[PDB]
Amino acid sequence: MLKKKQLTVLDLHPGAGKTRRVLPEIVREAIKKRLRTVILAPTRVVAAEMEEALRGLPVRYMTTAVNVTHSGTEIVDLMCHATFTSRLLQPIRVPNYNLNIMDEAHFTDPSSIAARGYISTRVEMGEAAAIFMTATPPGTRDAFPDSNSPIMDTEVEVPERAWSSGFDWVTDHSGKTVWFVPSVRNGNEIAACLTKAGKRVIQLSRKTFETEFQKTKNQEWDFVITTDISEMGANFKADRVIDSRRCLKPVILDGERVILAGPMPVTHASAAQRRGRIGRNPNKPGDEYMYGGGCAETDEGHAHWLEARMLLDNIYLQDGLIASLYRPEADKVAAIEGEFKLRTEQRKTFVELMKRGDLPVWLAYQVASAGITYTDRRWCFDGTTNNTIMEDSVPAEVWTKYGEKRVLKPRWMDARVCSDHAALKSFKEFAAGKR
Repeated sequence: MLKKKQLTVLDLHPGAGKTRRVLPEIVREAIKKRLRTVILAPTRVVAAEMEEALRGLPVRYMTTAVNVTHSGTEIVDLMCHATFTSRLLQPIRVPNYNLNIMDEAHFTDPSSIAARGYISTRVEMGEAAAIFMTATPPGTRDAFPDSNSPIMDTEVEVPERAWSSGFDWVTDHSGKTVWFVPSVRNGNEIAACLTKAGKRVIQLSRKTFETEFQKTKNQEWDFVITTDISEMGANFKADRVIDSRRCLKPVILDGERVILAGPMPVTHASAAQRRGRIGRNPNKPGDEYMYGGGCAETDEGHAHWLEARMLLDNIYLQDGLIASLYRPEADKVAAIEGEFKLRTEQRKTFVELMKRGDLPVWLAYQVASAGITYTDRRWCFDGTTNNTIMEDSVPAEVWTKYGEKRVLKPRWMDARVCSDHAALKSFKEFAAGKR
């Protein structure tokens, strides 16, 4: 695995020990061979788990999720996928790692796709080795991979709204269920219905995941209601997964706006990862997977792969060359390598709109490429009437940095800025000049 120009897909089934058994073997070998190594975790939660698996080995944890005093002599760095890509984009020196290990390498957030593209291009160049650890590489067509113990798979209608009857199997169960929903809002309704029926529910989503995931360890619970983020190595002591088999797909319409389409079917890889939360204990056969729809290749045309190209166009590789997407995921987008390359000052704007602004990649790009500076929020208010953002059926309003109350009507509409209450609160703060 460790030789230059190799990319290995470590595709052992979910729970086979890739993270806790195989990764520390790889790391010890890498250290013996004096390979400057990076290890990429999808989340802070996974980063902390890796610390436990790697404990005693000389690894520099480039994350505040781990409280360790470094020796200063580590040649192995560990950070999150997003942090890697972020550091590549910034005017900070990222070492040219000889060995690049991505855990949970199926993650489809734009920064993860971009990190795979950059890594795989370095490997293709003859410069580096890589290991992508995942049970479900791109284009997998098997939603029902092997597991540590047998799983009971049942196709069944799964509620996506509050229910009063007709789903007794949901609440009749006496164990612990992980339930995958397509969005925060849909999870909120299911969670409220379950709470009313006397169940203890924890909700997980990207913005809440570190904090809330701890509750699964510190409190007793009957259901975890989660979005797709729990496909990225989140482990639960559960005996059932309920899977709506649905997700939202960000779609760029006419090059001009982003909508959140669907819900629509998950990919096979997603379904396999959802299912793969259970069946993990070889002493507990008969964990249940209840699934409420089929799979489809909903990553085709999905905005994250175009956003990944926007990131990769703005990462230096060598002269004017630009990193390609990892080959098996490179047709998910119709894009021209280099089309989104920005000049130095617009690039800096683009970066800051993502990092400090917390704006979606696509929307950051629209603003930066328009020649707008990071603090100029006039665009949040000068869009067409149909870009009016609504809050409880009334136009959303903020006080501008000038002190004027205005309706939020962004020049470019990206549905991710108001996908839930939290998102809209954050965007309102942005529009107001508060970050």
